[PDB]
Amino acid sequence: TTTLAFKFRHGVIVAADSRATAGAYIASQTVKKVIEINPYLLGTMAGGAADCSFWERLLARQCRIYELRNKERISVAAASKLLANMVYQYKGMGLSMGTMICGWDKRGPGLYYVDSEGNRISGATFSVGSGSVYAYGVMDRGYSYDLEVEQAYDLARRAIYQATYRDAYSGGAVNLYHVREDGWIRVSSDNVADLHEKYS
Amino acid sequence: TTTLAFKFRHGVIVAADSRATAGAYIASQTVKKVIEINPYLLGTMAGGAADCSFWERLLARQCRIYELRNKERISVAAASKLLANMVYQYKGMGLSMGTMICGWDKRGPGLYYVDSEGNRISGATFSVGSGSVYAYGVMDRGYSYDLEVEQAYDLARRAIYQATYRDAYSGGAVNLYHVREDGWIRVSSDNVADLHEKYSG
Amino acid sequence: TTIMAVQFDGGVVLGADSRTTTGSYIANRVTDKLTPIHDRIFCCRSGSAADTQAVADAVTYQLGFHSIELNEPPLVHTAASLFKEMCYRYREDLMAGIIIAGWDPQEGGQVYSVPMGGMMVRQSFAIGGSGSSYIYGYVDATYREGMTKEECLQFTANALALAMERDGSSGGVIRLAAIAESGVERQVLLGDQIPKFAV
Amino acid sequence: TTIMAVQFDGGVVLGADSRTTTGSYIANRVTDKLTPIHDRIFCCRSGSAADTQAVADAVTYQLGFHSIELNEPPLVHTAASLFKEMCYRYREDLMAGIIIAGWDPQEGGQVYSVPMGGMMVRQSFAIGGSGSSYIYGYVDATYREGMTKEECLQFTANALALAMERDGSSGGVIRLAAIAESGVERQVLLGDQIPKFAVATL
Amino acid sequence: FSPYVFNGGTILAIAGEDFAIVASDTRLSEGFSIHTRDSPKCYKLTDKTVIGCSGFHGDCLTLTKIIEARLKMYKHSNNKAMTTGAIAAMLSTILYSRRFFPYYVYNIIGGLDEEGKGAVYSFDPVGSYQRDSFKAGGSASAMLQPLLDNQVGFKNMQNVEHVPLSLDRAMRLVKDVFISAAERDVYTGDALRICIVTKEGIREETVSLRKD
Amino acid sequence: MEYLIGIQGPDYVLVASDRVAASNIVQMKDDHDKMFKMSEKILLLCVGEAGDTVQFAEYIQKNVQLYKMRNGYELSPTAAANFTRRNLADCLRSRTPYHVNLLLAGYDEHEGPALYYMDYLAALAKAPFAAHGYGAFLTLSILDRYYTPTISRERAVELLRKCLEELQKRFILNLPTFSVRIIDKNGIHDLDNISFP
Amino acid sequence: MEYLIGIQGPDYVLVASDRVAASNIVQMKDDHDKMFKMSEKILLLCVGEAGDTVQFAEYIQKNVQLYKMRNGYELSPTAAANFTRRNLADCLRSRTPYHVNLLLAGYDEHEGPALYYMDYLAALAKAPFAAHGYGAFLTLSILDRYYTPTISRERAVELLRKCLEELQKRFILNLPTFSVRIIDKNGIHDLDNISFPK
Amino acid sequence: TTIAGVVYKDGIVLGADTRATEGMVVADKNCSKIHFISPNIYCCGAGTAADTDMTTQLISSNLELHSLSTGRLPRVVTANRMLKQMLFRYRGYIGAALVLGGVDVTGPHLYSIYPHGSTDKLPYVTMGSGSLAAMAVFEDKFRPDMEEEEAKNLVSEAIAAGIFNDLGSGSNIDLCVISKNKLDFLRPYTVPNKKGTRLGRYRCEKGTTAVLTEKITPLE
Amino acid sequence: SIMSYNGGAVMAMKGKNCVAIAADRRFGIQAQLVTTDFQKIFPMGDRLYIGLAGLATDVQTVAQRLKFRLNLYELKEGRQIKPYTLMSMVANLLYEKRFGPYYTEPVIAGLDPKTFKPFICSLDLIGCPMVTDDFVVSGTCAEQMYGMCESLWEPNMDPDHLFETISQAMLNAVDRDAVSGMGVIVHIIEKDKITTRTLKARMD
Amino acid sequence: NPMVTGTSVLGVKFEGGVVIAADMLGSYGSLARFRNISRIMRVNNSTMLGASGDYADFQYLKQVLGQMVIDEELLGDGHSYSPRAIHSWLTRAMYSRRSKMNPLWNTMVIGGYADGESFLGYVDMLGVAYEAPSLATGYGAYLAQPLLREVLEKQPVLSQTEARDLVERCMRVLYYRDARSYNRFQTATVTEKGVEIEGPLSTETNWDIAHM
Repeated sequence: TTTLAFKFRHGVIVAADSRATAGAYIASQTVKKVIEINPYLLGTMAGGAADCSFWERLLARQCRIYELRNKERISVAAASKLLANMVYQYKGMGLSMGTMICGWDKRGPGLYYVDSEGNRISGATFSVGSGSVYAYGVMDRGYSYDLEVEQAYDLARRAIYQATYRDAYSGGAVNLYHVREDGWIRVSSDNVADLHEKYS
Repeated sequence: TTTLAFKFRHGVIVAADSRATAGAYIASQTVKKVIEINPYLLGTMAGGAADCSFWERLLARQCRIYELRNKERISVAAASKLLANMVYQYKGMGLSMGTMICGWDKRGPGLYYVDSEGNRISGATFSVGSGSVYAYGVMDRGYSYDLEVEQAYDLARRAIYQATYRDAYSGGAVNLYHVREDGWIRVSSDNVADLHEKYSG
Repeated sequence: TTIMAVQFDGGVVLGADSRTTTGSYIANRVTDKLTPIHDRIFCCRSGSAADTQAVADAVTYQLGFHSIELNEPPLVHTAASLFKEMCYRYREDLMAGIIIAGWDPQEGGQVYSVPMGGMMVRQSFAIGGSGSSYIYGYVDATYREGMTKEECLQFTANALALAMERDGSSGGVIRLAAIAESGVERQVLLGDQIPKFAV
Repeated sequence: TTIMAVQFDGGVVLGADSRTTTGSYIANRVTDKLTPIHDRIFCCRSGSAADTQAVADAVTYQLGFHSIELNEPPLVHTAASLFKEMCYRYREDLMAGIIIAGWDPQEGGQVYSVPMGGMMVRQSFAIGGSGSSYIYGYVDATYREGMTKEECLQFTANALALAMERDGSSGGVIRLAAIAESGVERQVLLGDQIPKFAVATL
Repeated sequence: FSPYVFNGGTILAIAGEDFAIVASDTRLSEGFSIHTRDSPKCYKLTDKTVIGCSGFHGDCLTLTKIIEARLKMYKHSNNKAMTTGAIAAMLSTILYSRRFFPYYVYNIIGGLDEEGKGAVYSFDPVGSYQRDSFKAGGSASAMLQPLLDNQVGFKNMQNVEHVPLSLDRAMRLVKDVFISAAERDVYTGDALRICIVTKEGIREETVSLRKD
Repeated sequence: MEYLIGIQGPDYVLVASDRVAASNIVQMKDDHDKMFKMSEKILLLCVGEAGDTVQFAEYIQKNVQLYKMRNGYELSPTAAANFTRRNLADCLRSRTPYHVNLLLAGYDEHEGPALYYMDYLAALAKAPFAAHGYGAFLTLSILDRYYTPTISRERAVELLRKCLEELQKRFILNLPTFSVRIIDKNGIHDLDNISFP
Repeated sequence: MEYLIGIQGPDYVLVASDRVAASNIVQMKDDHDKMFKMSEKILLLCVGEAGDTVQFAEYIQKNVQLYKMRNGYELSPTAAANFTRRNLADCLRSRTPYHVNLLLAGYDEHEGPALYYMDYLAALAKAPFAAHGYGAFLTLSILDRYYTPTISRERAVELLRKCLEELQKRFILNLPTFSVRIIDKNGIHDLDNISFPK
Repeated sequence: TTIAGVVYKDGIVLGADTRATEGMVVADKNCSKIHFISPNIYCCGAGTAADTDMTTQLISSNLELHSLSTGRLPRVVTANRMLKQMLFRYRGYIGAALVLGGVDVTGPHLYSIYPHGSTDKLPYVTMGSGSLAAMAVFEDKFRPDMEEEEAKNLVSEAIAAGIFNDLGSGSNIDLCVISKNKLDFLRPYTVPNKKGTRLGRYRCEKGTTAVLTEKITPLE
Repeated sequence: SIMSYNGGAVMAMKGKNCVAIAADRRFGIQAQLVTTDFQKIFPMGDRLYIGLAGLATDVQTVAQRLKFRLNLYELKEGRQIKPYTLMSMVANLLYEKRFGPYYTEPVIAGLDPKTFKPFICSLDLIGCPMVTDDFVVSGTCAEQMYGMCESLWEPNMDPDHLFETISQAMLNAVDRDAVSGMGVIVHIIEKDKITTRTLKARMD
Repeated sequence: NPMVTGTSVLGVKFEGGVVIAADMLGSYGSLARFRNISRIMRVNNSTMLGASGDYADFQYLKQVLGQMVIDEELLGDGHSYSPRAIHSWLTRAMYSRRSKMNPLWNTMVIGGYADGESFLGYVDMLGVAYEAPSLATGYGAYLAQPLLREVLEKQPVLSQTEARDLVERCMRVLYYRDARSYNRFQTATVTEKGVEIEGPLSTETNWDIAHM
């Protein structure tokens, strides 16, 4: 798995791969790793899929309950706080989870990283999975805050491609999302074999 | 245990403590950890005393045979290489060793560090034992190639005392040595119960 | 430990040894392994003494409580079933062998052989303990239908003597009991009275 | 396994069963556990079969080679001591539990035991195997000094049978061999020839 | 002790424009022996949805009973039958319920979409599902999945036409694939059962294989 | 890894820590903050395991702020420290034990400044200076060499810089920038972070 | 762990390594050197356990110099690499196994430059660029992104520095100082160390 | 995996299966098991499938040497002794279960050997995973002093009952008969099961696989 | 395990008068690519080839020793070697190190230089050759190969159809294993010419 | 842990009714301790049961089932329990007690004669259940089932005498080749006339191969 996310002037961008393995046998190659929690939030899958789906569904339900009760969209900080305080009651059982919560609240964009151990932290560039190490190198050398939209897309795509080239437990297709002040949008879903020729 | 060593303009300085335990019981408090291999070289004890003594007495034997055969005194690098190669045969059997070879040759002063694993490296500042981390910090603030002998003596004393004040397996007396171009000499065997008064203690 | 029980026309006979070990050191050598449960119902203890004593005390309590309400003497199958339940519920007892002998007015002399675990069986003769293995064949060669009291007694004595000479965890005196309608007859064999063989 | 050996005035008698086992499955139900070593000396195997076969073969070779020189019938103590040494020098690699029996012109019939350790004892009768524990009390209450041949034969047969009912690792056919001065006589018992004891029923 | 077993029993499923197919072997094994040769692993829930399971048998049986008990509950409390997506979403939760003492079954569901199309759902013993077009879970997954992706996805084939699938073609393909995957796997054989879901209803077939 | 240090003066207190987070090969962040403000003149520096630090610190913070808004005044540091110690030793012998170390630098109007110490076993010592982490080995001695009870402010800052240089010279882990704060009779003050290019 | 990196080009070779020797909490030395010169146009870079490295390297250097002194010419990098692999695989199944990782940059007048790669199991691949250590995770992708076969000499150093700063941002270990060397048709050269202040 | 051997009036009959599995995936469907030891001796062998081949080759070589030196037909006792000793010398680290059998100047002879050095001289024996059902068939339908065309049917049935009932064995059936004037080696004797017919094709066209490079080398 | 520390896969098929042998191309350490031009197929004389899969060290060592022996063989007696003798040689070489063996699984494919008919063999860790008439495989992704080949391989095939089917099988197989792939190579042997080809695959 | 046990059990289904057979031995390891115990029960006028494994748990189940039958037969509602219901109840009990790590070491065989058709079941300790025309447990799964299958393939309908003969034939091979066995067994039949169990029997043997 390789999932990355970063924020800049015109909001946040998320990217992920589409492979799943069971040992050394490729089960499927068309997985959805960018979860659509709500029309204003987004998630991410890494580790166990059942967990990273169940708990995020519960989170979405709680967000909707809050919106109904208080008549105001919830914030990213409180959402990540909820998600962290939910799985902390299952410390030392076998749960594996690594997640990114992204959004835009009254004080601007927001990106938080969460995991099953308990460390919840903000930031501006994040990447997790078995191929995060290869993607950090490409994301750093190329990152900038005063960037355009037509370029961050290519940046994330190239990072994911170069991560799949070396890592064996990651490959398949590349999914990319972009969040804005209004809501998020699905911009593209490419294939690695169709990108290899685009480059050399 | 606690040993330190550092070289500068006026030669090399060596120092150690005088304690020996077996678990939590202090067996000895008058040990001599600066092995006098010869009137030209020096050693240091850390880890297992039996090994650090046997494998350096053998080294003395070999250096003497070398001097007899070749009519030329041996160097420091050759000594360290001999010791390392003779000790590498016993890798993974239970040997514990940490030592410093100090001396003077045609290439100037000389300080080398050796252990049983196999690593052999030169340097300009070394400390070994369960209290070397407390000594590094104070030797690093005060070290300078352009030092005077008295200030270097005081620095070594101070480092050893401060290391002793924190490490439980380190203490007793402070025996300071000094090596020059025409051999070495013993300097002092101060007691910690008396330095605590001279210093701010 | 060597326990044994045989059944004859009217009633039954029980026999046991008199040793208790704590490794290779004999902590007792006059022990009593024939525990009464009622007037004419007896149990034989094998295994850990703690568990056996506890279970036997509880069973005596239950029986005596349930024999004053009905105002009728109890049976042997009832006691055997109480033991079976109590030993199947807590299979961590390691109480192990109990052999249960008695006399009821409906049937006659009855013998039950509740082993390790919670199973129950009725047999004409039963044996148990570590030293029983060495006396199987002998019994299989000597049992015959139509025995009397003296014959059962001497047969039990001979079998026990033979088991005690070969096993190290059994020895001492031989305690015997004979049960029937008229009453209970207890006795012991020690020294020259014990049947001796040649070597 | 269950092997038994008895001694009378002018010779000896042997007895064994006919089962082999590798767990709860029977690989053979006729195996022969009486292995001759010389013209008038036998053996009785127990435990592992490979080790017993090897030891017996080597002893037979050594004893034949030692007898062809002296020009004299060997003795039983000789073979027993050879077995003793062979099983004591490898007591950490073997499981044999062997018995020896035979005849010789100096002393009459002789019996010896050799358990896994490497000992050597002679005795008026001997038994071995897993199913022996179940008969340690029957041979004691029936033995008597002054026994003839047929008496020993039927005694061994009965003991074997009684051991082959309660043990699961033994059973089948009962093989017997009688040794004396004139010569050897073998015999096999099966079916209605084996004894039977009525089962107890309430 | 060990509270699990291995019985085998590969499963296969396929979806089409207006039909769905679910195929299974027919045999039960334990170690190196054979218990029986008539034990299908395909079951019918409603008039437009079937399901197959493989792995530990007791769990399969009790899970089928559970699903059948809950469909009626839904029908009673809402006065309407349950769809396919709903059954998948319920199965995810039923499975995740035992996250620390899981089942050991690899489920697959086939049926008709809401309007008229064909739908397939592949699951895992923990409850992670995703909609797919063709799946061959089970013991012989590695033997069939690499094949269904060439003759049905047309991978690594250049200058090839799409020529969408049909009914008889898919049936014959399934037959040939299972006839070939019996001479190499030892847990699979002795018969083959097919259940087909169409606009009309649910139909069944039966074929015979070699007896080892 | 981790590093906390505290120094006490005659009329002030000076605390410092590192600001770094990592997952076994990589540092995710470089602007962390290991400090917590329990009140106007109390500071808790916690460190240790992953998800226990924030839980414990926020529990303590909530309870202290509640005491304040309930009674009418604040809580003295010598009291907050014992409260922390009691709660931690209690939760140590339960199903959810916390594995953390902490300092509780503070200031008071009656007794003056204060500096404390804990070792994840609920010890609660007290010293004129203290430190945590592996780095404590290479910077404690220095204090004992150059520290005086009547140490002024800038001299304490210089001693701190000295210890940090020693860390960056002999320590293997990077730890390039630190966060430092001071406490005085008027309150809390934040100083320019000690950074090394 | 340590760090070695190697790059090949059209008519040269570039190599770089770290200068740090530490014992489990403290860096005892900051002027180390992990390069062993086997010939006039051959280098060896060894990494791993404590004493096996030096022993193995000295053995190979002795035998190569012996070949040179005995025959009259030198060994080409291919022969030296296969010799190293053979000896290492032979010692793997013996009473004295060596745990080391290696690079064998070299140059020859017949077949041109060469940059090899060897694990502690004696596999002997061949690659245009390569790296060792944990830092190779945050470094290889950058090379894949920016490397091109007809690269120049100074652009190699630029890219090296590029992939070195990434280590002083994510890598937990300090690694402040590095050594760098180059090989071409004239022989080994030594360039300024790539140091970063602190 | 389903060996079997039997003795009859005037010789010996011997049979086995023809399948091999590397784990749980059928690697072969026609493998030979009845090996030749001497012109009148044949040895069928289960086990680790290499320890049993090397042993057989070695014993055959040594027996050929003995025959050439002596000047007459070998025997079975010699092979039994050789195998016994060579297997006992290794303390069981050689998995070489066999059902060696043959005929010599004396009557027929049938032995069974185990990896430790134990042997038997039974009249009918089995071996391998699937030996129990075959032994059951034997115990039920065996008689003494039988003829050829009865023993052949017996062995065939005994093998089929182990084929259709064990997951580790199934294929064509072999056979071998040894008398004083005959050495029938029937391979195959019968085929119980076969592959099913295909109901379609896959369109193996030409020119539908991409390529990046090509090379040609002409020969003479 | 230790065999799966590197990855790889090879296969062999028969034809009318021709034969084919294919292998993958990749070298990595348990999750990480290092290079893409690794060699697993080696010539053992004109019209005879052998492929290996497993621990790289051992394939290299086995190939070197095998050439060391084969050259001397051909030099003493002047004639090219036949496949059966090569199979037996390799089996002996493997069984020599029964304790402390080589972790490899060879596959041999070639012709007979007297009557140009095919031959293929598949050994194992130690031995037990499998002389078949349809096909053989060796590697970590063996189930995929056994499932793709069985469906294909009509009993008689010409060079073109043979190349096609073996290529399709190998491609659709290694695309289901993670520790093997990143390229493919194929060799076809006939009476008077040899063909070598590479394929267009997914480098992911 | 199991202490006293029993060996295999057989099962065959003929034209009208069903037959079962089982030995009499409560072995304790390698010792034949008890030799006149029955391992078969009569549940109803149309159902029976045989068990193999620990004897105490078999007794427990006997008690439970007897009390359940007595409880259902008191109402007098014209209803009754059928063999399939017994089968399913046993399956559920074993699965339940296994899911709590306190199982029952036992494998059971059920047989009965419903309205016009016979029934023959199987239950393991983990809950694995199924049906089949004839089956056996324990070591008998290797020595007995082959013969039964080879005879049912050529004619899958048999008369009562032709089934009893085959049973008496297969209970003779286990004595020859099973160690934990004895030469005493019971044979029971279920038909329309009800259940009927016979006395202890014996198997003629031949040892002619001992003289060669």
